[PDB]
Amino acid sequence: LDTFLNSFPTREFEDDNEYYWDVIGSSRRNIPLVEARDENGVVVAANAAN
Amino acid sequence: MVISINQVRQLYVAKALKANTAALTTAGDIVPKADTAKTTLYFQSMSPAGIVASDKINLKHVLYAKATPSEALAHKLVRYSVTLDADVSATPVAGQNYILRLAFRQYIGLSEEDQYFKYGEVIARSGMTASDFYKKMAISLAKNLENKTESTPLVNIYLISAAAASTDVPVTSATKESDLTATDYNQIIIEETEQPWVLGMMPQAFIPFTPQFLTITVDGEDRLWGVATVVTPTKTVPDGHLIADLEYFCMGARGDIYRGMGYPNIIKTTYLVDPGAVYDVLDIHYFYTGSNESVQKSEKTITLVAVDDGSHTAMNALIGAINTASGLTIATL
Repeated sequence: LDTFLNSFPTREFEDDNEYYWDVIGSSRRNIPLVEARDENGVVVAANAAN
Repeated sequence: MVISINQVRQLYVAKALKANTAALTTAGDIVPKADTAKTTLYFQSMSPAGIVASDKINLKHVLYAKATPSEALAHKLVRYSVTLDADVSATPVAGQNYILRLAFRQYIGLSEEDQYFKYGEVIARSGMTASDFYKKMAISLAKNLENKTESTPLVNIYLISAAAASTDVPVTSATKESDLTATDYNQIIIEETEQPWVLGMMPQAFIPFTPQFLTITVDGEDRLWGVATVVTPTKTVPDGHLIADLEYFCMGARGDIYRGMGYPNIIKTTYLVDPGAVYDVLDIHYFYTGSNESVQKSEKTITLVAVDDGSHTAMNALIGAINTASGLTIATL
């Protein structure tokens, strides 16, 4: 276990205060669908027609 | 029949009115479609290639919507009655040359406003009466205006005998006094003519005229002998050719704008208006306003044609459907 931990590097701080770091992510999205409705506002069932 | 547009005009033919989108089977079948809340109105029409839908009309942005009876678009053919006035002389005076003039406002092939004349000569002798004068003046007019040499006269000449008083006796460049054997001719009528029409090249158009009489000496005084009164028309020119051109032009707003330009490399559009039928028209002017900062109006119009059968049945049903759907209060014909 010592040879295990002696592999990872060590980093020195100045205090024992909570530190945080910023995380950078991704952009390209697509939006789900809650539902759809006809021209009269009725909801589209799964057995419905075109 | 290139026209002026409030940024667009679209034409759809109501060859048949159907109740649902499923019944659109033949080209020309149409159905007005509006939601139950009556927020938008649109039309589903069967083109030769599948059903097409019109633009959607926000029923709050409708500027006006009126329909026509197909009698408003008809052009009555103007016809005068020529006669020598009993004031100067109730019968021709010998030795004097009677020269009649037909003052046309355009040439035969042009539409620009010009002065264009055609003449008719008659020289009166000791025994010539009124009948013989009208006869010879009519034949002179025919031989002078019916020198078309390609197509057709510019006006039509007839004679009325006092016995008939209603039966126009036609006169052509071939007629001769031997064919005209009456003795009670009392006037000459000169009607307008339906000029050549081509679908998208030659618009329907007429050339009005006025019978003008030159001066004769009767008692040493130069005087005018004629009476060019305007009797009521009896013939008409329907809108079939006029509507067909409307379609030809307004189908380039949703279809192909070129029409024969790159003749081998073209797209040919099928047209559903039957030139020869009489259509009663409907029109709906509306606009699109837009969002924040975009208040400028894009005004538009959708017009619909339908054959008239006397009573404007087809259009009356079409508007009844549109009023039932969009709640509008369009008036019937």
